[PDB]
Amino acid sequence: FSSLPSYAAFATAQEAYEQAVANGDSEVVLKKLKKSLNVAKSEFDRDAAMQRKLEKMADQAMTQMYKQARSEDKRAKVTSAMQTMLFTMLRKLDNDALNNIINNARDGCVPLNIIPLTTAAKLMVVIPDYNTYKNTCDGTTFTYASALWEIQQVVDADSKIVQLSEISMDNSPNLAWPLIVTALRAN
Amino acid sequence: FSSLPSYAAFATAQEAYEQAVANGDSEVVLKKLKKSLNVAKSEFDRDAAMQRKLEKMADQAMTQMYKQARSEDKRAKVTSAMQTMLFTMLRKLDNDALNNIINNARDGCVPLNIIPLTTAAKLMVVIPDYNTYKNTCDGTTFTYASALWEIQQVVDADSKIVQLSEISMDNSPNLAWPLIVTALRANSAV
Amino acid sequence: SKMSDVKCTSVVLLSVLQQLRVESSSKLWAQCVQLHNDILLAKDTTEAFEKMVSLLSVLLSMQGAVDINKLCEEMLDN
Amino acid sequence: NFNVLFSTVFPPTSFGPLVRKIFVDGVPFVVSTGYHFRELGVVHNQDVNLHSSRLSFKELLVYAADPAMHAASGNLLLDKRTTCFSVAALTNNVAFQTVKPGNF
RNA sequence: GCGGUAGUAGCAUGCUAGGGAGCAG
RNA sequence: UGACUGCUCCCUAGCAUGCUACUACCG
Repeated sequence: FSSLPSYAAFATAQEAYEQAVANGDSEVVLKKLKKSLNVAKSEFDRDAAMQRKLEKMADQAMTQMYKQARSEDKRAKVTSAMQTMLFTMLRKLDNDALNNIINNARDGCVPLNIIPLTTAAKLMVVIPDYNTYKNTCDGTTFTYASALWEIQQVVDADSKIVQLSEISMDNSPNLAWPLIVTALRAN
Repeated sequence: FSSLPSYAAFATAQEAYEQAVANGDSEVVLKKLKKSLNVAKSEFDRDAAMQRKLEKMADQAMTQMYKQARSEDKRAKVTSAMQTMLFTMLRKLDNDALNNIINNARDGCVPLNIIPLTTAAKLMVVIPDYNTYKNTCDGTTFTYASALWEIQQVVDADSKIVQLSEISMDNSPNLAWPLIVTALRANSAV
Repeated sequence: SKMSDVKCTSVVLLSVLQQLRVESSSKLWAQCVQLHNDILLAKDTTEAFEKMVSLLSVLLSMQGAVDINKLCEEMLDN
Repeated sequence: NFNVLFSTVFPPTSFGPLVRKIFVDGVPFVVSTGYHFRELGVVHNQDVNLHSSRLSFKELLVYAADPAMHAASGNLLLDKRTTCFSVAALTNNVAFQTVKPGNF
């Protein structure tokens, strides 16, 4: 704390008294010098701690306000944060069935109900283009979620039944394409 | 802190004493200066301390009385709210059936569990599944508590209207099953 | 380490599903809660994975909900 | 000990608070002025006034905590989810409450 | 020459009051 | 929508006590 007038006064008094004492002198001069020195020393010493307490208190207050602002900010982006985190962990898991269904949904082939686990029960998906049908459906079997399923019904956007033999490269582009395959889980 | 009653005397004595010191007079005037200034500062000390104590005492008293006033205001508003709630719920007592069953008592006292059982106008039934449904409220009118009730509305756990034509054995697994049935007292109260 | 990862992922997935107002459909919410509670009690790491597939199918079969493709182009899921 | 054994014969709708009608500035109320315990028998209140002027704060507090008015100003309820005795429903809807998962 | 008293500053000790959090039945 | 107890840690404010220090009064 060397930026206060009290420090300047105390330093000048210290220098004057020290020089006078080192020069050598009587008792009355020493007494007068110390009576004029100690008041300035106390004046300096009070502020020397008051300033420190003020500075640390200000630092703590700024810390607390930063923490409050950050918490208020954080509690307002939870949906996006959670979605990003979930997909990061889904990457890190690295499973074949999960990767299969995520890529299928990313290209457009999403399911319509909860995927069953038993050797029975119906599953319905939507196939929006011929390329997805070429990749997944070949023959009369269906490969989805690293499993095997058996096609039993095909329905178009007009809800008319389409037989499996109908679908072909050039024979397809005269149809309502968002097909709906309903299959059951092969053993 | 600058216009205290003793401030004038203290400052005037200090100024006069320091002028005498600056006059370069003998040591007796210096001793008188020192004594007078010492006693002046000593008397200024308590005048500067007691006032500061008193101000803080007064501030504490003001704060306490303000919070007391706020507490009284809150009490008044909660009293008004409770009175309003009681007088609002009073207006649905059906004061003819209640009077009819009160007068039959031999001294005016009746169990509380039989007041809704004999004077209520509406009945609500919660049904877990279809097997329980077909044994309790099958059809459009059923009997319970020695009275006849007729159905008025049926909703599901999601609070959406459900028609009785689709509450069947085949269509049972397609409903949010905690069904709620509402009926009215027939021939009696509503 | 392959089991705690799937349990944490299931917790995050259930939180994401709850954020999308799924509990406004009692049957779907009951099924999701059952699956989530069953995953956390698993002991072997095959049943947990099939239940995880079943639970993720619920989120995937909601068209508007989220953007699978944007959330896959942010140096995220492949 | 004897009351516990003997109370299993009598109907279960005759137990609980006993209510009656009192008048406050000419309007009728319904308040509880006793109890019928399965163990302690019949108990009657000692300070009950039928006709009274406008009531104070503690009387409001006492009358707002009694289940008598709430039960008497509600609908009948028959709940088949549980086997415990049911009294009344305070609203026209049934509330379903869920529990959310944790944060990671 | 020693002690007493009156303010002022720093430090330590135990309570009361307010706020935030953790565990257990 | 958030019960009754018990224990512990952290931060601030006040009170009481003690230690040291600086001036001043008194003998």
